[PDB]
Amino acid sequence: KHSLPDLPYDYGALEPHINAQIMQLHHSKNHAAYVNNLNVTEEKYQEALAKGDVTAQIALQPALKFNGGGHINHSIFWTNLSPNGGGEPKGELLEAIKRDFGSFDKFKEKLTAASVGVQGSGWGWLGFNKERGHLQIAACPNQDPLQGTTGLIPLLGIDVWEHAYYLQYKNVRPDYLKAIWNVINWENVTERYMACKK
Amino acid sequence: KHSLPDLPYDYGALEPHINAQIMQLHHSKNHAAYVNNLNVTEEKYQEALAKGDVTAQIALQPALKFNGGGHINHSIFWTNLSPNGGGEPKGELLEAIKRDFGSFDKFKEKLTAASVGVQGSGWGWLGFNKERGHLQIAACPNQDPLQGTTGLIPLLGIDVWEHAYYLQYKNVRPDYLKAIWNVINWENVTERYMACKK
Amino acid sequence: KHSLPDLPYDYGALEPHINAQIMQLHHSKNHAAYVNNLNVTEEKYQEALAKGDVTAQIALQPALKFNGGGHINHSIFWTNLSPNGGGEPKGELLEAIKRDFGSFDKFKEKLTAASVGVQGSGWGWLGFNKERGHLQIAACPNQDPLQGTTGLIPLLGIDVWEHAYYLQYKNVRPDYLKAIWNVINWENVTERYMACKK
Amino acid sequence: KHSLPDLPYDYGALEPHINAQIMQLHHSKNHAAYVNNLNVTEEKYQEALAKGDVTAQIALQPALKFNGGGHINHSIFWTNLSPNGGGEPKGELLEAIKRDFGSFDKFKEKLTAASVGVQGSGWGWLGFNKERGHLQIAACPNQDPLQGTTGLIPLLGIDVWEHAYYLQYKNVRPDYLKAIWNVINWENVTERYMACKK
Ligand SMILES: [Mn+2]
Ligand SMILES: [Mn+2]
Ligand SMILES: [Mn+2]
Ligand SMILES: [Mn+2]
Repeated sequence: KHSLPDLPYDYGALEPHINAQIMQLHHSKNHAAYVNNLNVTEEKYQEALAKGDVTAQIALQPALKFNGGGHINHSIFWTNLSPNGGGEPKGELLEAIKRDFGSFDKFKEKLTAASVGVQGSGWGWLGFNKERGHLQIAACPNQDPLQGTTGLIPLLGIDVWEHAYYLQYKNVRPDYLKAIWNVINWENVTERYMACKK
Repeated sequence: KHSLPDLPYDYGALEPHINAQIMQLHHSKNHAAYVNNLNVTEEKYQEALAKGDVTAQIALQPALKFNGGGHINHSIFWTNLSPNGGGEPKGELLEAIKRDFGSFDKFKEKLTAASVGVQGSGWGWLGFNKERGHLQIAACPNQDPLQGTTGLIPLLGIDVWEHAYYLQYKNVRPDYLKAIWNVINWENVTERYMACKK
Repeated sequence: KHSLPDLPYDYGALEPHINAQIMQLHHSKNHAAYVNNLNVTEEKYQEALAKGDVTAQIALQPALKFNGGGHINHSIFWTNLSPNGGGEPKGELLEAIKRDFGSFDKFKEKLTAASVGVQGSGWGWLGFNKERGHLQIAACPNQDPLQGTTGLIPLLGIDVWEHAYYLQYKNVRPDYLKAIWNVINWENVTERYMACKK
Repeated sequence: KHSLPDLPYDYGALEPHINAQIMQLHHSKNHAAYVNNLNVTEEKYQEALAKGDVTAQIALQPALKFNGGGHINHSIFWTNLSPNGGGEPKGELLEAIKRDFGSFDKFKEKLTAASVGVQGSGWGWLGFNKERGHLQIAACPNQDPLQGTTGLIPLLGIDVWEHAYYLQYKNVRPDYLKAIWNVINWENVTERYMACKK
């Protein structure tokens, strides 16, 4: 059913901002484990649902949210990065950022603060509030996906799990966040943003 | 396909301990609301599981645990009560209570304490730890079902949601728990216990 | 030492929207219990804080958030209602509602859904986002306070705990929600609103 | 005011099980960040507590549980490890384990599963249920302390945050777990255990 998507760039394409070892491991080991367990949990849920086992379906929720979210999160993350990214977004998105956060630098601080703030494992997200018609920064615990738990549309996600920066930046999460702005695929983020107004 | 089970006694069978209006509204309203929304959520889950929409499967979880657990919880509760109940259990159920909690009265206080202790909506439970082979008391938030969220198999449940006592005992929950001991179907919990030892 | 604030109107001043029985018990019993538990909890906290007992401090956390929250929430709640209430706000507040939700009728529908959506015990809130300079609807579980857990400034609160409406509306929360609009002290909300733009 | 307890052995005393860099960074940087943010948080809480600001008290909670728990957890953790440790405990502890888990090798699988099972950041714990006079295995999320959030008295803890192994064992948590059994200070646990039957 579910597959591990190919990275749209090589492992060391985000150097030095994100090394090739973090990239190789994060993709081929972490994301891959998510994709597998998701398939197995999804099939065990199918059997339970068809059998009317409500207890089982409920006992499988944690594994489904974790591995499902893990696959949703990482898939979006790969597309959010790029060796040709960085700088500031172009077009409407940069303008929407001006409205909702004041300026690009203010947006940068806020999302960096939401990411640095995650106590434990989690993600920092720039999303879109469909009901409201504006952008919205949000953080999520462990592998809880943005849309499935808040209804917000993911535009730019920054993984702040220790596995996404420890081998290189160690305990200095702030340095990791500062290095990632250099490899942000703004063309992708503007794609997802434009796809919302639809 | 799930259905609202009938009560093994009529609406005013638990007087004066639990009034007919409570019994009637609890079963015909709350429980009935749980079974329908559960069926709709499952059918909605089959549809998303068929399109591999992980986001949909996850945005459906709260409704499934809430309504599904609501259904599991109350179905057990109904059977746990009886117009011929009260007193104390017999045989090895009583012995497992003495061994695990010291005495019936100690067990009473413990389950009463756990039930009186839920802040907000919840359930106080007496379950069986199949792993360790013994009785264990637990408390659960809202409609979180004992087994699906904790692994313990439910034997005796006590609904401490305000809708299960307010119209009668108002804000004095400990008076409800004092009264509930009189209509406890120990025959049903004994059976529920014995099925764990098989 | 916290004190139970006096009601700014007679226990029956909100009829036939929220019967006098509910208002009497809700204030004199429910709200009273929190105030009292909070005073006992803070007292116990100053003791653990002094001894550097991090364990007791953390152990007292649920009790303080629950009781401290019950007091914060209801204190604001009583000030949100009025015998001379109902209708629609005007000027600065009605304006701000229109920009953030479109119309007053939409604002109502949105706060009504957020409040009805609460599974178990909780509240529906109209708050203000100081960082974003605009309004924002939010839902809080159990007695978790708006400002203390979401960081938003409380503007209008509507208690959806079952004790807040059950005796009059039974299990139909929507009716309670439709009725409560008739006693809203908009004069108070705008003042809370002005304090944010202050 | 709290302080970083001196490690009872040098950073490389747990090699090849736990490398010198993990130990180095873990104690001097991670555990250090906790004691400091705790001292900041407490001071701020005694401040807010003094004014009776229940909002600030509640808003400080996550930071207190997080940092206070981080200080409590790691302080204990350092004692649970020793270069001259490993093997099996003896006397009353081994018997307790045999009785409450079947055998030592069974206890290990159990404490290993709880630890491997935590999704995201957390800890696996072997504790003591003073209420039931027996050993109990619990898992705690993030820095949530055992006794403060569970009541169980801590006997042996296993940090399963990625920073506790990722630098060495990478994505494979099971390896860190197989290895940690080698440097476990079964003399310290026996002491903590004997302190429970006091
Ligand atoms: Mn990751
Ligand atoms: Mn109920
Ligand atoms: Mn209330
Ligand atoms: Mn650690």
